Amino acid sequence: LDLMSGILHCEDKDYKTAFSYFFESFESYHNLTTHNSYEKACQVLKYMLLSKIMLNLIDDVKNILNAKYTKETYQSRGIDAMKAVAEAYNNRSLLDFNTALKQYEKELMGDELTRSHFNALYDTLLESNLCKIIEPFECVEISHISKIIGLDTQQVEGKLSQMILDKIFYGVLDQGNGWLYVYETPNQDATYDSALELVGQLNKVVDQLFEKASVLY
Amino acid sequence: MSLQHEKVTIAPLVLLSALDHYERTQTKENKRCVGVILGDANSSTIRVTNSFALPFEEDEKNSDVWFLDHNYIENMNEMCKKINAKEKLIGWYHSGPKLRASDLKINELFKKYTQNNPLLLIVDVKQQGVGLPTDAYVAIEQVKDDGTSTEKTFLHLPCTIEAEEAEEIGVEHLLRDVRDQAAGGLSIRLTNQLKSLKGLQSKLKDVVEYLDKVINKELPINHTILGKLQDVFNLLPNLGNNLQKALTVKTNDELMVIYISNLVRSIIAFDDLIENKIQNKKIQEQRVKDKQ
Amino acid sequence: IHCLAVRNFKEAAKLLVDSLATFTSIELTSYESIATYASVTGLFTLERTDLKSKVIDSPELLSLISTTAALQSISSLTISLYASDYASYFPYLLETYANVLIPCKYLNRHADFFVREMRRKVYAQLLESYKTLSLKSMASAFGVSVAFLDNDLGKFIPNKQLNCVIDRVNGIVETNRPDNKNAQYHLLVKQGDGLLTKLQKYGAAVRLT
Amino acid sequence: DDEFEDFPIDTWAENWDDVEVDDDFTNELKAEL
Amino acid sequence: LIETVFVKNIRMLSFEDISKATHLPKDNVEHLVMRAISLGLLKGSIDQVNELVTISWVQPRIISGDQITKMKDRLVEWNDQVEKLGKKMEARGQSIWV
Amino acid sequence: KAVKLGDLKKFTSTITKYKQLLLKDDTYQLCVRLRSNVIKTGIRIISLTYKKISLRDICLKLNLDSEQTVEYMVSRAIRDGVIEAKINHEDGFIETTELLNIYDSEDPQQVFDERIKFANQLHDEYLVSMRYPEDKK
Amino acid sequence: AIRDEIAKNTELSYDFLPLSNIKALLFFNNEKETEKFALERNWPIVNSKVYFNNDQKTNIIEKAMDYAISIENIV
Repeated sequence: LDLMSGILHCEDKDYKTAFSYFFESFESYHNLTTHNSYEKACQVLKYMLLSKIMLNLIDDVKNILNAKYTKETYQSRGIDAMKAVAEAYNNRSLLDFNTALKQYEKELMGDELTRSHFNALYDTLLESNLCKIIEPFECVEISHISKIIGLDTQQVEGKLSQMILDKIFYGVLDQGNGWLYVYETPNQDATYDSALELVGQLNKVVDQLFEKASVLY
Repeated sequence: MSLQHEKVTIAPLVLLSALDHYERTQTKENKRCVGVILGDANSSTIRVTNSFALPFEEDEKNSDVWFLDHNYIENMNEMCKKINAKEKLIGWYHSGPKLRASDLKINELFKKYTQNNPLLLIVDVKQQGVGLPTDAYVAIEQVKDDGTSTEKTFLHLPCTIEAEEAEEIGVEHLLRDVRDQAAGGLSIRLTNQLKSLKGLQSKLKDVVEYLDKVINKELPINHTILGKLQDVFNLLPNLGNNLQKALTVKTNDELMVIYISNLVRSIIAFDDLIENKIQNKKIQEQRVKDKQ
Repeated sequence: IHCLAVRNFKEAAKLLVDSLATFTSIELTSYESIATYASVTGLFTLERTDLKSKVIDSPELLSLISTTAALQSISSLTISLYASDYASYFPYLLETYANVLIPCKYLNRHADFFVREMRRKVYAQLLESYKTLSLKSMASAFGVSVAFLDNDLGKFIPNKQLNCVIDRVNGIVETNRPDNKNAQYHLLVKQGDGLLTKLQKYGAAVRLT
Repeated sequence: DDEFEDFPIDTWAENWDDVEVDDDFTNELKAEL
Repeated sequence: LIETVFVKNIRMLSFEDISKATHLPKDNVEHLVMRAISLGLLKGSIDQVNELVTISWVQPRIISGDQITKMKDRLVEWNDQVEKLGKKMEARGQSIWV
Repeated sequence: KAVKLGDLKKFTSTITKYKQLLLKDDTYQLCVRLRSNVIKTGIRIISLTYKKISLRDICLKLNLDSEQTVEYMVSRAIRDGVIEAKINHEDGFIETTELLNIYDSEDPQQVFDERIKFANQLHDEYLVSMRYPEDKK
Repeated sequence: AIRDEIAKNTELSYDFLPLSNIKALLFFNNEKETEKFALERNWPIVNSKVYFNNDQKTNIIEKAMDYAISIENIV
């Protein structure tokens, strides 16, 4: 029940509750030992690690991997695959994640939830890598970015426009020859917003005060 | 050796005792008056708290004919310790008006009685000055500014007059006829600003006069003073460009804040006027319907 | 509903988006029309993040999209805007204008206001990312003639609604990035002037009395 | 209280801009090609 | 380098001027200023795309008699400016200086 | 409306139509002087939305005549405050510059000074009116 | 008056204006008078290519002091 509640919760992209459910299921399956207890423990380990990954927390992933009994007997090549995906997400390298997925596919395309989630994970990793390569640049060339990421110019341009519209990095794309001017985040000083809210409140105070003055008139 | 000469704090009692001493011994012109500056030390901020008279004597002659009683210092020390053991000798003061020749020489006499480096306190007892009439001068040894033998000379320290609970009460009572207790905040801050500007002008004029003296060779050439002046010139910012734009944008923001605050004040005055008119109308109605 | 009626759409967006979950007031209107109004306001006001979490993924709308042609058209327009489907955006906008705004009551009086701002929103979305877009490329993307696009875009620039300057000699639509400090200062000056005039009038009224 | 008889009353024998309408632009001539 | 900075003045410089005044090639001026900054002579910052070496506070030098007159005149001008500003400030706000 | 659109034909039509009503209010003399402002605002519209615009297109969008008249009007306009632009005779293009950021100069100083003056005098008369009920208290 | 008004207008708008076009812009008739008029306005005539080239209150201090005075005088 806990395992499948976590499974259904993962479809809602909420992972803290999913992580709690998966950890309880893993403890329950680790206590007893039947013929199918090992398989259930491995599957729930995969599910908890998958749920943990999309909310970063890579150090905690390492801690769970280095937990003694988890890596004593419950350690397996599938958990190796998932930890490789974890470290690829840590390094924020789409090439590393793609290599890990292609090499260790047998442990990851199965458990349909894992693959359906890993599609969005791939999108997130693409965005993160496009964020990392852009950080040390001001006027990077689109061709160089495509070479580094290994993607195509059109797809890179579309993804860049999508992230710019979502305000992930405050650069401005240009069609001159493939330049990607990168600008620091704007300031929008809080003093003026506070002053405007003050002005509205004082307007309302003026109307109320004049209403109070009706008895005087 | 203790380096405690960063800050000097004087209670008003020491200074007023200095003035009383000067007016008591009937010192005429050119006759300096000297006493001891009992206080507490061994911290960064040297603090002067109590003083007493000394039988200092000197003829206006060869600087080595100065006379001062040795037994009096220890005799006062014993009685003051009996009264309060928390006040220890931390040097001496002279009744101004400015540093004399024997100041370095006589300071060594107080070396044994004092524990740290003895403290000199100049007191403008006849009040020719405009700022604080007190300044500290700790005798320290440093290399000559002319590239010659290291000299043990005096160093000026920033002296601030500050009172404790015991003496603040008396100071506030005594001058409770001239101090403007109403004053106002912004007005007093602006007055302080103007006083600081006038002090800057006075110090600038003094420096100009000293340079005018040195070009005529009435004084020798000190390379340390000239180097400090050149550093002052180097540190002078150029405004009349990026700094100008930053200052302008900050001033504009700051004026906008001022505008908002004035608007708030005006609306507060509006409510006060409305309430006062309401109360006046109620008072008029009260008198009218109670008379009739 | 009242806020949506009198040209506000700001509070209306929030309250209608919230009310999609708890709507027991069937005596005002059917649930389908409430969904239509909420989708319209959410599209018209919300930013590219709020659209992703309030109008395009809401299960209440997801279960009801395939139930009414008006809802289908509005949802298609919203998903076209969010998915950068700039090719068919204008025909979808015309279909929504024909099927969702004029037939209703609280929206038909605002048929012009909603349509004008939709073009502004799509132009802002297109010109936020690019900085030296060509007029020919823009016209091809929107499936319109270049001259018509220039005529349409010449209305949002003078009022400083959009952010660009049209270089007609070459066709470049080079972008201009403003500083929010300037706009905030102008807004504050205007609001202060209004409040001060109001206060002076009220004070003149009350001091004579 | 003044009647302002010098200035006679003239005899006769949520909104800002948006006084023009775009109409049906369509522009299907682009779709023709 | 130090004497040319102190004579030609100018908070900026150029690679060609340093090369001509130090006889080094225009490619070794950079290392020269590296040594100069590291040893504490100056506190500037290099710029190679456009050779515009920027200079800030320079190591002090013993001041001769002639320099006193210029510094004295600059002092006089500064003091006169300060006095004028003080006079204007005092005259304008005499109603609140209490 | 005619001024906001900056169209001389509509302005002329309105002036001719309501001439009697405009003179009966003794404002027709003032209103005919609006003709220059129509040109000024038209040039402002076609200069805020065109970084580099051909002179022929300026003439067409202004409903006017051969290049010389447009050149004269533009040269008049740029030195009359509005249109911080620049005309180059090479190929008929008015390469207008950007607008200087107003929050970098002394104009906000003047605006805020006027506002502070008004608020302070308002509070002063407010207090002087409030003071009488203090005796009436 | 028309010519000097046009000269004032042109002094700020055109940069690097050829004199041949100036001759017709200023409504003149012959080049010599155009050159004389340009010399009167002190425009350089380099290769017939005219290059035009070309109290209220103390800021901060006066305003701040006056605000302080207005605040404290009424008190």
